[PDB]
Amino acid sequence: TINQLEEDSKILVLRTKKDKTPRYVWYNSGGNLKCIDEEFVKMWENVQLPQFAEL
Amino acid sequence: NKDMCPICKTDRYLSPDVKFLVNPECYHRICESCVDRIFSLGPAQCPYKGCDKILRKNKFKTQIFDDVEVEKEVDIRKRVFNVFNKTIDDFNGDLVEYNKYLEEVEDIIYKLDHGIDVAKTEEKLRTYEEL
Amino acid sequence: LKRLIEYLKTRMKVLHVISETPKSFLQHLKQLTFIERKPLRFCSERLSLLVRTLEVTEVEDFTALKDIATFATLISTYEEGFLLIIEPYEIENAAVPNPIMRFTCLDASIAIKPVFERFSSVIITSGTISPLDMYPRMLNFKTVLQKSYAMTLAKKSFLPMIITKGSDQVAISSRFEIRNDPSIVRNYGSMLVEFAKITPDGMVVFFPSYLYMESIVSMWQT
Amino acid sequence: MFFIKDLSLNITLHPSFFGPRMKQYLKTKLLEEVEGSCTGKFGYILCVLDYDNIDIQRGRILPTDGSAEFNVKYRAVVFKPFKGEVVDGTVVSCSQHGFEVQVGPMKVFVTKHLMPQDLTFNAGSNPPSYQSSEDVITIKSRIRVKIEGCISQVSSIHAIGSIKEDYLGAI
Amino acid sequence: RRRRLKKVEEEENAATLQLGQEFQLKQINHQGEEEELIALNLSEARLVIKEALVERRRAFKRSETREKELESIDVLLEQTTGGNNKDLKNTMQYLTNFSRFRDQETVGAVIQLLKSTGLHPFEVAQLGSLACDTADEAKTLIPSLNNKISDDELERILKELSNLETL
Amino acid sequence: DRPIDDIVKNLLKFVVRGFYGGSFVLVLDAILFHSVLAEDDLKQLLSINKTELGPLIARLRSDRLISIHKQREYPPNSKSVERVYYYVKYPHAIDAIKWKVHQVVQRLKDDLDKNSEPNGYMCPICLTKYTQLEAVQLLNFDRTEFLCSLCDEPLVEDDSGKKNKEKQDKLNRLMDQIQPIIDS
Ligand SMILES: [Zn+2]
Ligand SMILES: [Zn+2]
Ligand SMILES: [Zn+2]
Repeated sequence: TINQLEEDSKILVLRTKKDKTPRYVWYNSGGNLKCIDEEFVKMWENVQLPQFAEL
Repeated sequence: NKDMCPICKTDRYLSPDVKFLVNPECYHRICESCVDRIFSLGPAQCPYKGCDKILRKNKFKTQIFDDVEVEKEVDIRKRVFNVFNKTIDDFNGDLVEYNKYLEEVEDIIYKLDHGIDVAKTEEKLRTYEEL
Repeated sequence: LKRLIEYLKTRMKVLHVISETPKSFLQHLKQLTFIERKPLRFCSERLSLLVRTLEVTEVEDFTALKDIATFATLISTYEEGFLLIIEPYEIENAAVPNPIMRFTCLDASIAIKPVFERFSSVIITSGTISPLDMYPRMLNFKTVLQKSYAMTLAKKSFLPMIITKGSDQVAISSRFEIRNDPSIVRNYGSMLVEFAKITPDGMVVFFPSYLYMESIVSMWQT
Repeated sequence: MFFIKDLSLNITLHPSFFGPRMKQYLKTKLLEEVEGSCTGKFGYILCVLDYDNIDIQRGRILPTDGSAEFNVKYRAVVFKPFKGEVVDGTVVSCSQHGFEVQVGPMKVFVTKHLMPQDLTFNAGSNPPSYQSSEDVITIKSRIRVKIEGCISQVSSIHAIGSIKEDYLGAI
Repeated sequence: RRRRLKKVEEEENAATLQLGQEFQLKQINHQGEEEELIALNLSEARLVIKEALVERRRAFKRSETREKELESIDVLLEQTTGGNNKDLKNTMQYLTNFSRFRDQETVGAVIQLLKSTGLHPFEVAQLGSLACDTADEAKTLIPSLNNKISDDELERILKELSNLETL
Repeated sequence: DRPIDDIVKNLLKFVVRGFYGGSFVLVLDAILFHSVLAEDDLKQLLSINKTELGPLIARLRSDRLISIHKQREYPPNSKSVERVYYYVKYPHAIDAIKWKVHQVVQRLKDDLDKNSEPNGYMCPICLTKYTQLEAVQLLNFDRTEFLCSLCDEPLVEDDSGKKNKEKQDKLNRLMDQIQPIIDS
């Protein structure tokens, strides 16, 4: 039930690294968690902000 | 979109460099960046999906009016009035024949606007401009 | 009509005020749209005939067409004594700009000119028309005789006075920029309170503008 | 594009040419490696104009070589290509990568991506050529090509041609 | 003189009239003064180089159809120019094949006809080189002509030059 | 509360749900629910470890989604430590998000422009790219093949232009996904 709600983007959960075991369930007040593809995720990480004062 | 360029997919908001470049052959919301991208190398087909009309970079221009149909009607009127330019002095004061001429030129402008009789009207305007 | 409305929308999009004659507007419209003055002079009549022949039951959607036809006929037939003003801001208090196109009549004698032509004898009369000679200069007509009467009174029935300062001799004025001055507003409030204390039946109070009234009454109640 | 320009060249004379008529050996030595020489700063130098007077000033002996260094100033006709210019020429070689067109003294290569798609390579033709529905691009054929990219080294200049624009191609 | 790096500049483009800092309109000659940049059309270049070659031939001595002209300029090159003449021979056959005007009179009167334009030397040299037949063709071939010459003046200049070209 | 605060909360929620993992989502939603948190606050609410929250705090500090306060107080047991307080600076965070998305779309547009350049070549033996300009200076005497400067190998064509439509479609698929962000 937790997994089918998580893939429905109804709840928020954290699972262990070794195995996908749900431990603590939160509420998903936001939208879909997989709205952004992986390529747009990784090219997001390639940019940076120069400094606090410039922008 | 009236604000956004579908070819390059850039908003006015975070990129205010886009411009209202349109083509007389096919009126498309395409920015100056996409025009200098595609047609600088050579003439190509219309980057809008579902259209494949050939078009040139030097024939591009900005749209004066917000309405596409009004813009193309005005452009067709410009393409007709250059050769169709008889005045009341050309008719020697004949008001009725001048009104008939105005009806005829408005009718052929309408026909070119809707393309209902584009071949015959195009041939007629070629034969008229050859004089 | 559609391309005329689109030309008006094109002219509407501007960042500053343009004061142009009807002739310049017509030349610009002709060189950019190929619309001549003579078809514009028949715009209202042709629109009315088309609406009649269409036999439309509803006419609520064509009121702006009436506005456009009125504008077209007015700016085509008249070129002298008229002026077209396009203001980027209708009101300066607005955050978003709201452009407005005003076609005003500079010459007041144009509308009254056929009246004096049609009728030989016209008796202009007001209780408070002064100076009398201003109007024959303003309105192009000739007066055989003009005179202003003063009433003959046994006793001075009305007592005008000009109040130039408040109770503390602070000068009072109703300039719109100084309408927020607490001294002038306090003087006006004290004057109005004393007059309301000393007037038996009623009082009528006149203000230069409605916004001046709104501000001064709001801060009076404050 | 052809131009007439005033140029200065530093010429080293070997001490064997320190004869009674050193100026004519110096002028000839100006001739053989300037006439037809390619310099990326000034284009392919074609011919040295105004031979009768050439600015040959006093030449400096190199302190360890012994050769005399003359900075000869001269006026010569050059041919410097540029991007965005339209030049006519004749095709001298063809391949599947494209064809090379000879313009003046210089060869410009037009790549396979810079012909219209109706043109395609036909290696079976003798000589191999580019064939279209309306025209062919063979060897020894006049063709109008616009240069859109050129690279110049210290002694070599190479350019990229294209005929995809309208009013270009074969003449 | 300043020692700035000044490494930022626009690319040399014939459309934007940028031909490099060593190809400006004003050129300093060897006698010192600024003088107008010399751009030759192909017929003009052929006449100038042929005049230089016959001048060198006369100096050496003292010290028309395309077929009969090619052999004459070839033997002139052989009797005038020494080694490394391959580029020069390619240039001479190029200028022979692409020769709009044959004699000096046509070329010089073309120059004084193009001097009435008052345009850039590069674009009028291109006009004397390229055999454009219609004004819009010359506009799209030479982008410098955009907003530079009137369409009717360009049309009459091109059809005049079509009348001027011989053989 | 304030609708504008709701909009900025939804914007930070959307950017952390899209461009960040689930632990980042939990951290930022904890800050957006409980406005100021310390290390023990987040650790107690999320059962997370100090090194586990390490990359999360480092990324939301470098990307300016979370600001840190170095205040130390004096608890009654006098065992005070210089605790850090995690919270959000809304205008700095939205300016950082704006700059990041604008640089993303500008870099993608510049990559599209570089892909608009022709294919060029690359020598597989030496694994060095060669543009079309430098290919002509390296063609053979036969005028048929382009040979490498070092390997002396016939150059093979790269894919600068074949993937140009692919990069444009990647930009299109980025644009509709980032559309709620630009609407916010
Ligand atoms: Zn675009
Ligand atoms: Zn189209
Ligand atoms: Zn290699």
